[PDB]
Amino acid sequence: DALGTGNAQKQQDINHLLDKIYEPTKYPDLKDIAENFNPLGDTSIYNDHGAAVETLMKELNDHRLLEQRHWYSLFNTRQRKEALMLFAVLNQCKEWYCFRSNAAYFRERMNEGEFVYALYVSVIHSKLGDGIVLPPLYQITPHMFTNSEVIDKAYSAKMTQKPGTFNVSFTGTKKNREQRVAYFGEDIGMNIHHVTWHMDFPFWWEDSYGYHLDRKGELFFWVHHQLTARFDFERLSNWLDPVDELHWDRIIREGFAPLTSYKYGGEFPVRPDNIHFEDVDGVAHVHDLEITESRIHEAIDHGYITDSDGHTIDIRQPKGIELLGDIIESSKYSSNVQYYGSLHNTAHVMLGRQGDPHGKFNLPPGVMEHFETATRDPSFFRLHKYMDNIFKKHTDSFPPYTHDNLEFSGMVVNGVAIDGELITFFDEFQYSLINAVDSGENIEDVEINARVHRLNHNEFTYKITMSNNNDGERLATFRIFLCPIEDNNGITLTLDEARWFCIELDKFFQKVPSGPETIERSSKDSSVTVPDMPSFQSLKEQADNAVNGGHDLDLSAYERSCGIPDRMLLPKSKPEGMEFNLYVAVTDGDKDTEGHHAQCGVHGEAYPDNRPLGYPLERRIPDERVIDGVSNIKHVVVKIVHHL
Amino acid sequence: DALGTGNAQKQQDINHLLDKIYEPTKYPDLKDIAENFNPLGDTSIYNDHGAAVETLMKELNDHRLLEQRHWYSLFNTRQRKEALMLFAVLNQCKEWYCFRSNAAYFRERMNEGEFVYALYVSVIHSKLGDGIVLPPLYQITPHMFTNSEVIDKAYSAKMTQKPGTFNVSFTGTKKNREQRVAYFGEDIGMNIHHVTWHMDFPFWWEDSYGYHLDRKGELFFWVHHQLTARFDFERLSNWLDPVDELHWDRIIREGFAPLTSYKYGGEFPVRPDNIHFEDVDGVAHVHDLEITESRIHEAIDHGYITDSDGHTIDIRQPKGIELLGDIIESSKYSSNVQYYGSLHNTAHVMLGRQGDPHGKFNLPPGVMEHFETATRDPSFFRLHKYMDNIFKKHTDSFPPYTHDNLEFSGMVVNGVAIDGELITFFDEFQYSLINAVDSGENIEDVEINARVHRLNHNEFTYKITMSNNNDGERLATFRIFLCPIEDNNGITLTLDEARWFCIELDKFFQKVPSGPETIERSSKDSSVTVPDMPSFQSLKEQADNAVNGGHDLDLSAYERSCGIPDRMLLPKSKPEGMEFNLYVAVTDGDKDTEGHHAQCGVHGEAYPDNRPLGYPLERRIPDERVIDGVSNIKHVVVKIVHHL
Ligand SMILES: *[C@H]1O[C@H](CO)[C@@H](O[C@@H]2O[C@H](CO)[C@@H](O)[C@H](O)[C@H]2NC(C)=O)[C@H](O)[C@H]1NC(C)=O
Ligand SMILES: *[C@H]1O[C@H](CO)[C@@H](O[C@@H]2O[C@H](CO)[C@@H](O)[C@H](O)[C@H]2NC(C)=O)[C@H](O)[C@H]1NC(C)=O
Ligand SMILES: [Cu+2]
Ligand SMILES: [Cu+2]
Repeated sequence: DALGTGNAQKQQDINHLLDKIYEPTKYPDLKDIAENFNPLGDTSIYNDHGAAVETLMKELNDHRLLEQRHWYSLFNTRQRKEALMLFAVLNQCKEWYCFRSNAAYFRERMNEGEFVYALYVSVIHSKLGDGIVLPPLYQITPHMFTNSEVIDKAYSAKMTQKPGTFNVSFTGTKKNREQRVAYFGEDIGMNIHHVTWHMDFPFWWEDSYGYHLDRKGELFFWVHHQLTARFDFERLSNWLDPVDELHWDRIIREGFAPLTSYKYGGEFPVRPDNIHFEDVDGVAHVHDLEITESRIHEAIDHGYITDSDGHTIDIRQPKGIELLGDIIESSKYSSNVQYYGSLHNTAHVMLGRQGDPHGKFNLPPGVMEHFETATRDPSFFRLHKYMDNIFKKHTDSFPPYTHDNLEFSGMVVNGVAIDGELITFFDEFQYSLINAVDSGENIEDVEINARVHRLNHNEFTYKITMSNNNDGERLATFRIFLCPIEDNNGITLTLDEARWFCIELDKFFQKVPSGPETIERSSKDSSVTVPDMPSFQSLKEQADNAVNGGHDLDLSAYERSCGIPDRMLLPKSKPEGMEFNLYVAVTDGDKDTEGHHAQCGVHGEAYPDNRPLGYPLERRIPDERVIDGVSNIKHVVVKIVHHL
Repeated sequence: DALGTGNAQKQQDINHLLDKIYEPTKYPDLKDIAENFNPLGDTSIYNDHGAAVETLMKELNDHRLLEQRHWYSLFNTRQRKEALMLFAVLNQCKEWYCFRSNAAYFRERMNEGEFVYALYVSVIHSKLGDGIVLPPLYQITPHMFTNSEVIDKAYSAKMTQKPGTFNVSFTGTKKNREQRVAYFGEDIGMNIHHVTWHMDFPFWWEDSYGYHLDRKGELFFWVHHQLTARFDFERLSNWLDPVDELHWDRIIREGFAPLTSYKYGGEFPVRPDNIHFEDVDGVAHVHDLEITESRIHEAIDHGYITDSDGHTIDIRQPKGIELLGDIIESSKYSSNVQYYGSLHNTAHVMLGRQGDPHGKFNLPPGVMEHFETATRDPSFFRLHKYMDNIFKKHTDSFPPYTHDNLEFSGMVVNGVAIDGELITFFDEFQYSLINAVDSGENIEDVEINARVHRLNHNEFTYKITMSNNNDGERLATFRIFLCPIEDNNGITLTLDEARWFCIELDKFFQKVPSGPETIERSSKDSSVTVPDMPSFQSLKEQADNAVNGGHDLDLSAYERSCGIPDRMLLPKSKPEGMEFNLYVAVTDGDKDTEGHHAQCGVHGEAYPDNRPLGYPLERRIPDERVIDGVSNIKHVVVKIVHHL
C-alpha cells in the first residue's frame, strides 16, 4: 500500500504473496507483518466487527486448521471450509491495509492450497480487488499443470544449478490410445479456464458474501455442455467416435495413468481399465448416486422439483433449467439438498478414489478431485456426457419453436463469408518451473523453464452480408454456432442429430442500419475467447515498474477472463479438411437485452442476453423445414484445415 | 592397480567405479581410461582372444545396447543379455589391468543397471575378485531400497544444500492392513540377501562361465521355502493367518501401492485389489502358466521329467528335487525348457505388468520384476506359497523315515537349553542417500542420510548337553529348527502340520567327545546368518587408508555372505510371548560330510552336508511316535518375547 491503493501496489502486493509459495516469504515487509500483525486488534477494518477473523483465529489457535506443506483438494469438506474461512476475512476488509495484513499473517501459517485458493477467489470476488491481474496458476503452482517428468527435470536443474527449458510430452502411449485427443484436455489454457470458471461462480457461494451470481445454474448447464461438445468435436477430427455416457452399473471401460505428481503428496493414483466402481468410504456409496440420479430424473420427468416441505416448485418454464442446475451440480441455490443431494460434485470425489476406496494405501486424492486437473482423466468427459443428457432430458421436453417463433421480421441474412482461412496448427509455449523447485537461501535462482505444445488457428474474418428491410435501425443479437455435418460413420446427421453437438464461436450485439449493411468481424473479437495471459514474471516486471514511477497498470485485459483460449476457438480437424456447417442466426437485440463486465458477471452483474442458452439450437428441431424459413437464420458450409 | 593386485587397490578401484553412478566419473584415471582404452587391441589379456569383448563392441558399435539413464529390470530378455555381455568380458580378464580398463571403458557408455548388475556378478564369480567386499546396494542405488518420500526429501536437501537425515516410514495405512508384517519385507537386509542369493546362484548361469554351482536346484527349492516360512511366522506374531497360495484362476485378492520410485523411470505402478489377472502382452498368456503348471505337476506326479527326446529322466530319488528346481525356476540346468518353460520367472514378470498388460500407459516394470524389490509387494509371498507346495508335492511322496532311519546310535541329546533370553525389539539404522541426488560440478556435496527402523533380537546361547555312548569321538551334524506350536486359531498342530513351517536357525559340524559333553553355541556364530555390512563410505575410508600405507584390508568377513540378517535370526513374536518348539536333531557327521566357503559355494565349491535339505523335517511324519524315539533328536519348548 500507499496506506491504500495504487494497483501497481495492490498488484505488487499480490505478486509478492504468491511468489515462492512452498516456502516462508522472502519479502521482509510481508514478514514483519507476518509477525507483528494481530487480526484481532482493531475490529474496525472489518465490516464484520471481525467475526470472520475471530473465527479463523479460533481455529488457528486450537490449531485445528490443515497443516502446511501437505496436499489439498477443494473437494475436502474440511479443507474447503478452512480455505473458505480465509476468503471471509480478506472479504470483509475495508481496505488494502486489512488485506495485505491478513494475506501475510495467514499466508505464513495456513496451508498453501487453502492459501492459494483463498487468495484467488478473494481477489476475484471482493470489492477490493479491482486493479489486479492474477499470475497464471500454471506458473505459481506448476505441479498441477506440468508433467511428472518435466518436474523431475526441473528438480535436477535446481540440484545442480544449471538451467534450462524442458519439452513436455503428452500422456499415454500415443499411438496406442485416445491420448490422441490429449492436446485438448491437457492444455494449460483449458485447464486454466476450467478452474477459473468455477472460482468465478463457485458451487459454495451464499448470497451473504455480497451479491448473487446471476444464472449460475444455466451457467453451469452450459459451460459443461460446451466442454462436452468441444471435446466431442476433437474426437471427430481424430477418427474417434463421440463419447460414451458413464453409468453406475457398468465397468469404467476407459482408464488412464496421469503421470502427474503433487508438490507435497506423492504421485496421482492411476486407474486400471475395465474396472468396477467401488463404494468409496467416506464419500458415498455407489448406489447413493444411482438413487440421487433418480430423484433427479423424476424432477425432470414430473414437471416439478419438490423442496423440503413438500412444496412442488415448478420447472416447466424458463427459470427451469437453472433450478435444475442448482440441484444437479449441487450448489447452495438447491431447493432441497437433503433429497437431491449432489450428483456432480460427489461424482468427482467418487471417481477419484477409485484408486483406493477403503483407503488401504493412503494414495492422495486423484486427478478428478481437482479443477486444474480433471480434464486430464478420460472419464472426465464420460462423467459430463452423463450430466450432459440429464439436462438434455429437460431441455428437450419443450415443444419445438414455431416459425413465428424465430423470425425477427425485417432483418435477413443475405450471405455469410469467411474472410481468410480456417487453419489450425501446433504452436509452442513456455511457462516457468520456478515456483516448483525449492531454493532456500543464499543459494541463488537458476531459471528453469517448461515448453509445451499447444493448438492454434489463424485469425480470420466474418463477412456477414445483410439487409434490414425494416424502416430503420434495429438492435441485433449476432449468434454464431459451428455444428458438424457427417458421423465418423460417414452418416450425415440432422440438426437434431446435430443441433446438440454444436459449439458456440461468438455472440455479440450490433446495430443494424436501415439497409443492406455487410458486417465483418474477427477471430480476435470473439466473445467466448480469452488471450493467453501475461507471464508471472512479466506481471512482476510491470508491477514493479509503476511503483518506482508513479502510476497505472492498465492491462485491464485480464481482470476476469471467463472464456476459453483463443487458440481453442475452432476445432483441430483433419489435414485433408472437413467441412463444418456455420450457423449465424440473428435474433432481436431489443428483446434480448430487454433489460441490461456482463460477460463474466463475476460480481453480481446480470447476464445481458435473456434468450435461454444455446438459442435457438437448444430445442428439439424435428423438421428442419423450419429453421430454414425464418429470414434471420442462414447456414453456410465452411472447411477447416490442419497444418502439419 | 600396482600393475596388478593389492586388494586395498582392487577394492579401491571398485569403490571408485560404483561412486556417483548416475553421472560420468569424477576420478580422472577412470576417465583417461575411459577415453583412451580399446578393448580390442591386445586380445591377450582376454582368455577368449576376446570374443567376448569383440561382441560387446559390436553392439556398442551398431549402438544397439540399452541407453544410459533409463531403467532396467533383469527380467528383460534383452537388457539381461546386454548386462550379461559385460559379465563375459570382465570374466575373461587375466588380470586387474583388463578389469579396471573395461569396467571404466564400459561404465562410461553402457547403461547403469546393466553396469551395476554386471560389475557385481562379475566381482562375485570371476577368479579375479577375491579380496573385495561390495558396497551395499542400498547405498549405491538408493532408489531401489528407500521410499519415495525420503527420496524426495533427499532431493530437496540437495536443491538447497542443507543436509540431514530423514526417518523413513513403512508402507500402507498401517492400522488398516497387513502392512503390519511390513518390517519383514521391507528391510534393507532381506532385500539385500534376496538379491545376493540370486547373484550367487543365478538362473542364467551356464557352466561355460567356469565351474558349476552345485545344487542350485535344491538351493532354489530351499531358499524360498525359507523366506516363505520365515514370512509365515511373522504373520503369526501379528494375529495374521498363514498366507493364501496364489492361483491363476482367482482374483489376486490382496493388492498394494508401493510408494517407491525408480531413479530414471517414474513411480512403481500400483495394483488395485480384488483384480483379475490379465494376459500380459509380450510376456505370456495367463493360460500359458496354467499349462506350464500342469506339465510341472505331471512330472511330480509321474515319477519322471521327460526331456526333448522323450527320454524319461527319473526323479523319484535324491537328485530328485534339484532336477525339479531346474525345471521350475527355470534355470539353464532345465532338461526340457521348451516344454516345462519357466513358471517362476515368468510368474515374476507376469505379476508385474498387472499394472499395464497391453501397455497402454507405458508404466515401468514393477516391484516384483526385480530382486531388490519384490519382497515388498504382498503377492510376492502368495506367489512363493504356490511355488512352495509344487515342491512339497514331490517332497512328500517319499515314504516316511524309519526309526532305524534317523538314529545315530551312540549319541544322545540329554538336554537343551537357552542361555539368555529370547528378546526381540526394534533398533535403528542409517544408510546414505547420496548416490541418489545428482551433484554435478563445482557444486559441493552435502551429506544426506536415511534412517530406518529395523528388527532385532539379543545374543543368546545354546547349551546342548549330551552324551556320546559310543566308544569314542564321533563327528556330528548339529541341526537346529524352531517350528511353531499352535494355530492362530489356537489349534495346536502336529509336526506334520508343523514340520513344514519351521525355519532353520543353525546347522554346524562339531566333534563329540567320548562322554557327556555340554556344547554351548551362539546367536552370533549361526550358519544362516550374516552381519549388517560395512558402510559404503567406511569401505572407502578403509580402502584408501591401505593404499597410502602399504597393505591389507582383511575384513574377510564379507566376501560372499549368503545368509539373512542376524537381526532376523528369530521371529518377532508377541509382547506377551509365544512358546515356539526348538528341535535339535543331531545326525552323523561322517556320513553327512561323507565327502567334503562351502556355505556360499559361490565359486564351484561342493555344498558339504549331503543330507537333503530340511533334514530330517522334509518328510511326511505321520506318527510323531517316531521322531520321538531316536536318541539323537530332542525337542524343548522356548519362549520369545517382544520388547516394545
Ligand atoms: C523439444 O522440441 C523443441 C522444439 O521447440 C526442440 O528445440 C529445438 O532444438 C533443436 C536441436 O535439434 C533445434 O534445431 C530447434 O531450432 C529447436 N527449437 C527451439 C524451434 O529450441 C528440442 O530439440 C526438443 N528436445 C529437446 C530432445 O529440447
Ligand atoms: C524420526 O524418529 C527419530 C528416532 O530416531 C527421531 O529422532 C529423534 O529426535 C527427537 C526430537 O523429538 C529426540 O528427542 C530423539 O533424541 C531423536 N533421536 C535420534 C533416539 O535423532 C525423530 O524425531 C523422528 N522425526 C524426525 C518428525 O527426525
Ligand atoms: Cu527369489
Ligand atoms: Cu522368486
